[PDB]
This record gives sequence, C-alpha cells and structure tokens, in this order.
Amino acid sequence: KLVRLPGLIDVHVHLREPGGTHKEDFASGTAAALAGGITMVCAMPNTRPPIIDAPALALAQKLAEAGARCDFALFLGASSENAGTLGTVAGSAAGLKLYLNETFSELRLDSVVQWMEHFETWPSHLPIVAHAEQQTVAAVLMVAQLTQRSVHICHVARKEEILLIKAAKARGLPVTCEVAPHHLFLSHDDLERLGPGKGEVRPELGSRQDVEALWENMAVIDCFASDHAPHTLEEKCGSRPPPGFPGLETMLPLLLTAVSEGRLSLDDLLQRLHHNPRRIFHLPPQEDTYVEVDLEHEWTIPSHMPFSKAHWTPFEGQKVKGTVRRVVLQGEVAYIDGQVLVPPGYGQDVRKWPQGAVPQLP
Amino acid sequence: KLVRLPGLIDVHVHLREPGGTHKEDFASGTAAALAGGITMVCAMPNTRPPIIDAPALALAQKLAEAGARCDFALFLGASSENAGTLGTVAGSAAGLKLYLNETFSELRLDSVVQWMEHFETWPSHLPIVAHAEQQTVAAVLMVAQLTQRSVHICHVARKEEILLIKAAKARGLPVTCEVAPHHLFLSHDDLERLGPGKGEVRPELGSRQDVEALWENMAVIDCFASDHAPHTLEEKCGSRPPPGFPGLETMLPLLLTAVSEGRLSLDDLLQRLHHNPRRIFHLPPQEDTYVEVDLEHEWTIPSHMPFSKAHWTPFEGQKVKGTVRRVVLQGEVAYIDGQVLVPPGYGQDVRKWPQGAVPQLP
Ligand SMILES: O=C1C[C@@H](C(=O)O)NC(=O)N1
Ligand SMILES: O=C1C[C@@H](C(=O)O)NC(=O)N1
Ligand SMILES: [Zn+2]
Ligand SMILES: [Zn+2]
Ligand SMILES: [Zn+2]
Ligand SMILES: [Zn+2]
Ligand SMILES: [Zn+2]
Ligand SMILES: [Zn+2]
Ligand SMILES: [Zn+2]
Ligand SMILES: [Zn+2]
Repeated sequence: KLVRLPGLIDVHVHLREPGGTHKEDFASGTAAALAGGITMVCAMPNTRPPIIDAPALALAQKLAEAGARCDFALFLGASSENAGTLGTVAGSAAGLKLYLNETFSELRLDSVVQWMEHFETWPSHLPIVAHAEQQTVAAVLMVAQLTQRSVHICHVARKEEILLIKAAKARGLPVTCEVAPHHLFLSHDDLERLGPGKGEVRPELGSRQDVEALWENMAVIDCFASDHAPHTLEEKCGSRPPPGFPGLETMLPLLLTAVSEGRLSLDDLLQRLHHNPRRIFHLPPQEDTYVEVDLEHEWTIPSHMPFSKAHWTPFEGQKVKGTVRRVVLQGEVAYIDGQVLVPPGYGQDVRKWPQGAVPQLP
Repeated sequence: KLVRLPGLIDVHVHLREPGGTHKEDFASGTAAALAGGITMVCAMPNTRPPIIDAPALALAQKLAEAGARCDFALFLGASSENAGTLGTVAGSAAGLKLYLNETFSELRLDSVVQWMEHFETWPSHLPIVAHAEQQTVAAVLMVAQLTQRSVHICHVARKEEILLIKAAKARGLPVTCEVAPHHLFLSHDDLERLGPGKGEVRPELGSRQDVEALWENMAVIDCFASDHAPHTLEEKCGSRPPPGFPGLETMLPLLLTAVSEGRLSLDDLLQRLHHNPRRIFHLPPQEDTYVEVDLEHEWTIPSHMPFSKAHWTPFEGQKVKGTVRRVVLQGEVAYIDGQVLVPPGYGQDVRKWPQGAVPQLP
C-alpha cells in the first residue's frame, strides 16, 4: 500500500547551469529532484555567470525552461553593485539570496551597509533568504528589524543558530528558517569516514549536540531544504575541495526513515516540504501533481544515486526505510521506480503563472 | 487597479442547514462567503440534527452538495456518546469540533474524561478544533499533551488566551489558533450601541485591552475565521437572544481596512486567510480560483449585508476601505459587484477530491 503525498518543494538547490554543467545541469538536477519526490525546486544564483542582473536572469530562465523536468523558480543574487537595480525583474524571481559568509560563491558583500541597502531596495513583499551562519544570523536579523521586514535563514546547522531563531520567534519577529538533511543525519562522527575533502560543506557538519538540538527544536524549523550542492568526486577529493553535498535523491528517503521511527510525523514532514515552502515563498499549487511512496521498503544508500552528476553521496552506507515509487506532475507520469519519463523542458517557471505572482499593494 | 488574491478559506462558519434555515442555509451562506471573497468554508456541526453520527453527516453532505455555491468541508461534532464510533467517516470531515463551554450548541461534554476519550479515539492525523475559553484553553491543551497530539483553538478573544497560547508555542507545543473579526474590531465600548441582545456572542466581546493584546500578538494568530453565526434580528432582540454574529460579508473588508492603515500586511492577511487554513486542515487548492479586490473604495457598513439571512450586522456604521469586486471559482465567474453568478450546488466537498484527503500512514 502506497502513501500519496502532495508535490514536494525544495526551496534550496544548486543546479549549476549556466557554467558548471559537469557538476549538474537543469536536466540532471531536476531528474534527481523527481526521483527524490520533489516536483518544484528553487534554484540558487551562484552560477557562472551568477544570476545578479536582468541579462543573466533572462539566460537562466531560457536554460531552465529548456532543461528542467520539474517546475521551478529562480533566485536572484545580491551583489556589491546591484542594490536598487533589480526592481523590474524582482517579481519574476523566487526571491533574493544574500551570501553573507564564505562558501561556494563570489557574491561577496563586504559591509553590513550593503545588506541594509538590499533590504531597503528589494521590494518589501518579496522573499529574502540568507546564507548566515553563527553570529551572522543575529546580524542579518538586526538588519531585517531596522528595515522592518522578514528574512528566511537558509540551512540552519547549529544549536546556537536554532536557539537564536527560537528566541527571535518568541519576540514575534518575522523570521523563518530551513534545515538540510545532512545537518540532521550527519555529524562530526562521520568526518573520519568521509575524509576532509568529501566532508567539506558550508555550514560545516555539526557536533552530536548540534544535531540533537535541531531535532529537539523541530517546532522552530519551518522548512526542510536539501542545499543540493553537487560537485564531482574528483573535485571533492582534489587539491581545493569545494564545499557542498548532493542531496535531492536522498532527502526524502532519510526523512521517511525518521517518520517510520517516530522522530517526527508525516504531517511534520509535509509542513516542512510542502505547506511552509508554499507560504513563505508564495509558490503556487501544481495541478494534478502527487508523489507515491512505499514506507516499508528497506534499502542501503549506495556510493552514488542514479541521477545527480555529482556521482557520489555522503550518506553512503546509511540504512533507510521508505522510497519514492511514482511521481505524477501536471497530469503525466514523471517518474516510476527509477525511470524518469518527462523530457528536459517539461518543467515551467512558476513565477510566470498568473497564480504564481506574489500579491502586492498597487 | 485591482489586487488579485488567492481563494480565501474560512475554517469556522455556521450555515444552519439542516434545521435552522430561516437563519441561513447553504445557498445563502455560501453566497455571503463569495461576496466576502471566501471560496471555501468549513461548516460547523451544531445544526438540527447535529452532525454527530454517520447518518447526520450523510444528510449534511447531500444538503451541502445541493445548496453550496462555494467549495466546503463539513465538521463532525463530538458528543457524550460518539467517541470511538466515528472512525469510518472521520476522514471525510473537515475535522472534529469539541464544544467545551456554554454557547449555541447542545453538544455538551460533562467531563474532561470525555475530552480525553475523543482525543484518544479520533484518528491522530485528523484535525481537532475546540471552542475553549479562558482556563478551558489550558485544560484542552493539557488533554492534547496527555494524548500526544495537536489542537486548534477556535475564536481566541482575550489577552489571557492569546498569552497562554503564546507560552505554549514557546514550549514547542503543537497548538494553533484563529481569531474572529469581532474580537479585533469590536469591544465593550460597542455594547451600548449594540444593546444586550445584539451584543450576545461567545466568546463575549472583550475589553479594549483584550483587543489590543490580540493585535500586539498577531504573530501568535495562525488564522482569521469569521465564526459566522447568523440569527435573525427578531431572535437577537427577543426574550432569549442566541449568541453569535454574521460575519462572512464583513470579514475581508474589515481586514483590508486594517491593511490599508498599516496594522498588518497583505502577506499577514494571506497567511491567515489562505496558507495557514490550508496547512492546518490539509485543505486542497482550488484550481482557477481567485479574488479581485479594490483597495481604494471607501464605504460604510450598512444595517444589513445583502446575502446573509441574518439581515443585520454588528459592524453597522463602521467605515471601511476595500471591497470585493470579482470572484472566479473553478474557472467561472462566481461573484461580480454584488451579483452571485453560480447556482446552489456549484460548490463541492473538498474532502471527496483525491487531493483533499488527509495523508496518513497505512
Ligand atoms: O553556501 C554554500 C553553497 C554550496 C554550493 O556548492 O553552491 N555549497 C556549500 O557547501 N555551501
Ligand atoms: O460557540 C458559538 C456558536 C455560535 C452559533 O450561533 O452557532 N455563536 C456564538 O456566539 N458562539
Ligand atoms: Zn519548459
Ligand atoms: Zn548556503
Ligand atoms: Zn546553497
Ligand atoms: Zn501566497
Ligand atoms: Zn455540488
Ligand atoms: Zn464557538
Ligand atoms: Zn462557531
Ligand atoms: Zn496537506
């Protein structure tokens, strides 16, 4: 007996097109999404060229419309030069992404004043998300309060961060957050197995106490999001390993395993992979779209999942219970038992649908 | 220039059919909903007969399918005799409603043990909502914790109640709540104008400090819901006035006025009348459904709104800014500038749609 789920949404993926297509492209990354039970993805802007201006967004839209197999929205990225210049295209994006720490990106902001300028100029009704670790969470929350608007914190990874967000929510501040599966299911204890190259990720893997704190504070976590960050094995194990893990194909099986163990409920999962992504990002419904999972099937994660071009996974060897059997997208069978059945280009930009625009005052 | 909103959802209405159809019926109450920009309603079970058993639910389903002009779900009601008997029909309902205080209902529970029995027997994945005032909020929260599940608190009306819920959320407890417009826009100061009959409502109108506390704690309020509770003027002003206000036609204009004044944002409104109702009750999307509002139009609420059979309103004389111009439901024009254009029976039971079932473990 299969369980029917709505179409799940991952608000944090790196699909590497343009410019990094040996790592992933729209076609391979959205195949990975479908095989993970994900029917909508929000793609980050740290591509080559980065999606920091109208011409780059126009290019990315066409590459996505031609390559994506599931539906999508594209983030814009904040830069040191583009505040006040994105108003005409802002509403066509998933939101604005701020890179506030060191990671796999060149979108460097050198001053909190630049953060303030983005918060002041980006339309107030549209989402802002931030890569903000440790004290940077508190710093970006201050900027959000000074500018009287909301912020969403990407991949919360530490006890310190979840407790700070908890305290902010207790004060009624408009902050939401997401957590990635590696920060729930891996820790410092896995670094010996992974080694120092494969283990590179930002935020870094946390201690057992960090992991435990995230689980204990599940009520504070609004979304799960993979931070699917594919790089090839050669890159991960070479002389300058880039940070990041692939994760679209493993996220739902890991979480279903936790549901089966009673660590969270099916509802808790659906809030975090469907309803809260929709409401934070004003993402539209997908007609005739659903996912069928088999909660009884036990398997062990192999050395690489079938679709991501990363061709490796840090979850190798973990025993899971639960698998995606079938995905129906927009009335067509998109995935069945390892076979993707929709071509590149089947997916659409949800921000172009009338129901996908973010409502605003005239 | 009109603003397009998604189809709004009211999770707390009394449509009076069966058995009270001089007050309202499915056809008139759903006309009122559409004119208020509401495209989906969840109807309470305190009808005559009350919806407390499978035969009564079957009757109500047919009356709703024949009379409703917008989409709907029907609550079941808890009684002193039905715990453990609703399992086969529970999934077809909006949820289970517990009447835990004195109000317009006979669904009396005489012991907290009966509350526990309902929480133990009702399927754990399906919604439970409660009329629970003052200390009853804390009491039902205890029952929910003892039985390890969630609860939703109907029409929170007091500083005491919102602060208790705030404290429970700070402790990570699974509780949500809604607030009705009369508890945001009326107070003890209006009782002289209303008089003691018209002014009867449960929960009663609060003090200015209660109203202020609800606004100050907007972050704690998950939903707005009208508690549309129509009674005729003769009944309200006669020898034994029943409690309740009609409210479908006035709720959105009152809230749009507040948005225009900067008291909450358009997003805050859409979370509370669309996204959070969807996620708490697992209510499905409505295809090709939207509401167009004119945020500039100033008007004064008259002595009765056009559609509700109540034929009176406690908001008479209040100046508002914002009005519903057009509603499209399921691809058809349902309402335009005072004219309802879909017949009784156009609306459907969302729990019968494949996407409207609440997901559960096998
Ligand atoms: O912030 C980031 C971005 C990402 C990437 O590789 O794009 N990888 C990471 O590990 N952290
Ligand atoms: O709890 C309730 C129910 C309602 C009704 O009239 O049905 N009216 C009220 O004032 N309170
Ligand atoms: Zn396309
Ligand atoms: Zn990041
Ligand atoms: Zn990322
Ligand atoms: Zn929305
Ligand atoms: Zn019908
Ligand atoms: Zn009530
Ligand atoms: Zn009621
Ligand atoms: Zn749901």
